[PDB]
Amino acid sequence: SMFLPPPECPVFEPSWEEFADPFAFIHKIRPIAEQTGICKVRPPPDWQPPFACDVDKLHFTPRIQRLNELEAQTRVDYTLRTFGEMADAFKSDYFNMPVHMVPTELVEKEFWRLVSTIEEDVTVEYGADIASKEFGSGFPVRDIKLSPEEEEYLDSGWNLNNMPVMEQSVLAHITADICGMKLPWLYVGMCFSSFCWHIEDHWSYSINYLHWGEPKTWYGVPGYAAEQLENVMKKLAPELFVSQPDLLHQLVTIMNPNTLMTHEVPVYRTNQCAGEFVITFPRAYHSGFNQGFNFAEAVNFCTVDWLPLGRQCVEHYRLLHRYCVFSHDEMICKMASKADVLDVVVASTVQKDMAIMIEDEKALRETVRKLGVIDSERMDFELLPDDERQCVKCKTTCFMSAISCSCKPGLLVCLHHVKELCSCPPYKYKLRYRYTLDDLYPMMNALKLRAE
Ligand SMILES: O=C(O)CC[C@H](O)C(=O)O
Ligand SMILES: [Cl-]
Ligand SMILES: [Mn+2]
Ligand SMILES: [Zn+2]
Ligand SMILES: [Zn+2]
Repeated sequence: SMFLPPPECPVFEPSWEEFADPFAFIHKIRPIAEQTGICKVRPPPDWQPPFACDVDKLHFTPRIQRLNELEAQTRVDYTLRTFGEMADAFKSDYFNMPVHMVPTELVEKEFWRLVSTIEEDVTVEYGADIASKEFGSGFPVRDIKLSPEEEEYLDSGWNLNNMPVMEQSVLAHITADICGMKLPWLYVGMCFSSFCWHIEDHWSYSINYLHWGEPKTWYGVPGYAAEQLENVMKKLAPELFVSQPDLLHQLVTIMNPNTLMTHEVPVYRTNQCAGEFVITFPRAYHSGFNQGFNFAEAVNFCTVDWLPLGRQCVEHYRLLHRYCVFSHDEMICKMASKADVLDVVVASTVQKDMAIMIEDEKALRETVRKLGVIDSERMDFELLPDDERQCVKCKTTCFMSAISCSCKPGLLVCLHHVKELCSCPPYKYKLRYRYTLDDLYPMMNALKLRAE
């Protein structure tokens, strides 16, 4: 009746030994956790990264949030103290109770009541920003003079600053600017502040640590059910599914998990408490809301497990005409070009993706030659700003190749949209390519040698 909580997602309590290597652990829980999309990880009892910051010197500008189910929201001044004061007073007055007296079950039930009730117009506020000098990681980082406890945690795989640039990770090697994606984000929550249903850019993993404060309630959907969810959502809120002019205009919304569950989309929940991690798996839809004043930190990452999905995702983006954050092929080639220093399991996995890339590229080039594109010239795509190498048609970031015509200087189409560049006959076109097929096979061989 009214709200029936989804079943609980998996909770893991790894031993210190399991905990020692986050990517090993994540790979271990994956068979379980990918069936639920999200999972919760409680570190060993004594893993306690020290949090320390001055609540008066940390400033941020909060996002205002209206709480209306199915209403469109776009995906992307207080001190921490003054936000906290506002946040505690709001929750306190909302329930006419002390903050720790309010049951999580009640806040949840009430959240889903208020977002579906037209007459209620509750607005809340929240902080979401990347780690910067004005607002840094809640984890220890090298710079100033650090206490021995902070140095214990400096190099932790679970220190979310390290997670991106570890070597079982794939996003580390990217030389392109993807700041929004490899740098941790800080989230300052208050009661009912929420994050709308979404999946990560390029279907990456995400990992979220709640440093302190009241819990964060999560809903997650396994990756296999992503399209199922999107279909449900498209029916109830087609506005969200219109073409978006860029990445800064992605539309997202609050939606009751019971709605999803009614439509046979599997949904799981959890209350993430302070000191606990939540991990989201590739293409796993998730949303939730904060129970009260709190402070979280999250970052995207990509394992070798993810590489084929990363390629599928970019294909999926092309079909949708969605902008890419980075070129997946450029990342693959960058890694190939560093085959000798790559981890060996990484090298082996990159090699397999590269082989598909090359075979696809071979077929695409044969096709455009048969269309009468004859002229060609090598081109260092990675030197162009992203906005100068997006396919006119499908907006994909070009790297392996593109078609240009002197008729339209600067414009490019990918080899899927040769027909979409201009009205000139194909013999006026140039195939611009990063590598000849003959360049590519030795790059792949280097990987094979490294993998042995
Ligand atoms: O905590 C928020 O406000 C959003 C969390 C984000 O979706 C994540 O992947 O950690
Ligand atoms: Cl409402
Ligand atoms: Mn997320
Ligand atoms: Zn295209
Ligand atoms: Zn032309």
